[PDB]
Amino acid sequence: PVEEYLVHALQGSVSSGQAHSLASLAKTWSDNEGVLLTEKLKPVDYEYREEVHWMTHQPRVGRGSFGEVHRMKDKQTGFQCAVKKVRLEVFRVEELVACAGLSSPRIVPLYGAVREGPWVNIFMELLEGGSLGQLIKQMGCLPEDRALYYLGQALEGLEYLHTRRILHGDVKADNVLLSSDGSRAALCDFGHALCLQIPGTETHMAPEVVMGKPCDAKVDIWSSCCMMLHMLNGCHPWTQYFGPLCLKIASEPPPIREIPPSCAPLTAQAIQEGLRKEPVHRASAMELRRKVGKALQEVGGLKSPWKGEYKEPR
Ligand SMILES: C[C@@](O)(C#Cc1ccc2c(c1)N(c1nc(N)ncc1Cl)CC2)c1nccs1
Repeated sequence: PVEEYLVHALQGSVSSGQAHSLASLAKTWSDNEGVLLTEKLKPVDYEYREEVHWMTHQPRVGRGSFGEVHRMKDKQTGFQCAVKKVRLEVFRVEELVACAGLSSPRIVPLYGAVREGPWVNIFMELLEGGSLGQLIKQMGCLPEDRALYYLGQALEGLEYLHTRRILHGDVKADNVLLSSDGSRAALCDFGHALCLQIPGTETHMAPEVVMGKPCDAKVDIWSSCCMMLHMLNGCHPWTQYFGPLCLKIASEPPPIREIPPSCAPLTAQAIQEGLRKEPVHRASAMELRRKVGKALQEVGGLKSPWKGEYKEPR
């Protein structure tokens, strides 16, 4: 009714506004329009067009699975951030709706979203430490205490999301970004998200996902523990032993055989409680974050350097 009227006032234009206005407009995304949420990205005469009001980094390099994430500059403000390009035809409303208006240290801030032609350009804080995925490739694999430290932070983000009945849907190293000193980790990429009451990465898929069963917040927990194994071992679960990986996840025992023997007992225990095949038996974000918290205390806290020495994968 009035929502109809607000939406009309937003269509056809790029404006500065609040998270709720971006959500409402987003819903119409199944021509240059959208909403910018920070003072640092500013429309000019109803517009925000690539290579006119904003420009991506000089020689076009990119991050993400599809090389779709870029460093960018507002031409007027000079402010630097990041953009994820999503194809309009494939844009999921939920990537913005389950995202806009959140505010947590453990979740990457949304800066706005603008439609231009066949593109939905989603803007966000540029996290300069890169992704946890890049770190793992750089370092070979992570020390136990660093792995726990980041797993806890990811879990705090999941706590925050789960309380709001948002499923992340693709929890993994590649989707955990780091500040420039490595001390702050945050969840990004809500391209797979779903609001509770296009699938994630196959290796990190929970059995109930793979089997087509009913899914809740607990899927994120399983994914996060697969990510933990990725951190410790320097490779995804199921890689070493296995054919289509989605068949083995359903039938086979959880990949707890991949917990390194070197890990401390409570680290091992925690990964096991997050890798229970049945969701009822699997730990919640709150439960697991607490365990992982003491797990990190049990190995003397965070001590190892963020970029220490290389360590060979398994
Ligand atoms: C739009 C969104 O769905 C996203 C995203 C997204 C997806 C993949 C990748 C990134 C980002 N990356 C980075 N992204 C930033 N910002 N800085 C540094 C990096 Cl290395 C690399 C890989 C959002 N996620 C969270 C709030 S909006």
